[PDB]
Amino acid sequence: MIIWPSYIDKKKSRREGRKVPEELAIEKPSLKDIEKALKKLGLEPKIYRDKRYPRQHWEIAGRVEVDYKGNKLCLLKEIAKIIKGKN
RNA sequence: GACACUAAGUUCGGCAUCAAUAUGGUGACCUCCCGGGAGCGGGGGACCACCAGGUUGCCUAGAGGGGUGAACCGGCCCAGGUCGGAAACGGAGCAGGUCAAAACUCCCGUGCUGAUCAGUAGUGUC
Ligand code: MMC
Ligand SMILES: [Mg+2]
Ligand SMILES: [Mg+2]
Ligand SMILES: [Mg+2]
Ligand SMILES: [Mg+2]
Ligand SMILES: [Mg+2]
Ligand SMILES: [Mg+2]
Ligand SMILES: [Mg+2]
Ligand SMILES: [Mg+2]
Ligand SMILES: [Mg+2]
Ligand SMILES: [Mg+2]
Ligand SMILES: [Mg+2]
Ligand SMILES: [Mg+2]
Ligand SMILES: [Mg+2]
Ligand SMILES: [Mg+2]
Ligand SMILES: [Mg+2]
Ligand SMILES: [Mg+2]
Ligand SMILES: [Mg+2]
Ligand SMILES: [Mg+2]
Ligand SMILES: [Mg+2]
Ligand SMILES: [Mg+2]
Ligand SMILES: [Mg+2]
Ligand SMILES: [Mg+2]
Ligand SMILES: [Mg+2]
Ligand SMILES: [Mg+2]
Repeated sequence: MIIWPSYIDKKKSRREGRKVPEELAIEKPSLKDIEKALKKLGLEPKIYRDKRYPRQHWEIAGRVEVDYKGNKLCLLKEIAKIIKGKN
């Protein structure tokens, strides 16, 4: 499973990446936040710093990868909820 | 005879060339879900344009015909580059073309109004 950071960015529109609802989208998603949340779910992430979402080719913001096999969306919503449980 | 008004009859300008509303199609921006290995695929929501269009009736007045570039926004095609991919291909945006539409123009038609002619049509006036 491939998790492009754009999938959870609150600053990005739907057509620009966002796969997660507005109420769950994260302010500044980072590969660590995604790696940490994924590790909190008992999974094993794999960060790839050099790789760019085609909808933002100019921007080199990595991408993580996990073996997970469930609802990609569910997983994403869940990693969004983890990232904010204490301001 | 004379003067009015009521049309119309010339001769030249000035302009206008529907408004108000349902249903349907398409499309950007936005939003939500379902699906997929990545790029992506699919369905819904709202809104605002536009193309079709049933109904309704006032504004000096189930109706047209061309055209152009180009404030801006959009379709479509399609480079180079670039990104995802083993590849097929898919993406973000440009240059390029192209269409639609904003817009502005020309034409025909129907009229309104201004002046100019003459003064026949009709009831008035003295
Ligand atoms: C993991 Hg949902
Ligand atoms: Mg909301
Ligand atoms: Mg943070
Ligand atoms: Mg789609
Ligand atoms: Mg129009
Ligand atoms: Mg028609
Ligand atoms: Mg009718
Ligand atoms: Mg009028
Ligand atoms: Mg009228
Ligand atoms: Mg009149
Ligand atoms: Mg009709
Ligand atoms: Mg655009
Ligand atoms: Mg190319
Ligand atoms: Mg191209
Ligand atoms: Mg093809
Ligand atoms: Mg494209
Ligand atoms: Mg262009
Ligand atoms: Mg050119
Ligand atoms: Mg041309
Ligand atoms: Mg037009
Ligand atoms: Mg003019
Ligand atoms: Mg004109
Ligand atoms: Mg008059
Ligand atoms: Mg007058
Ligand atoms: Mg009498």
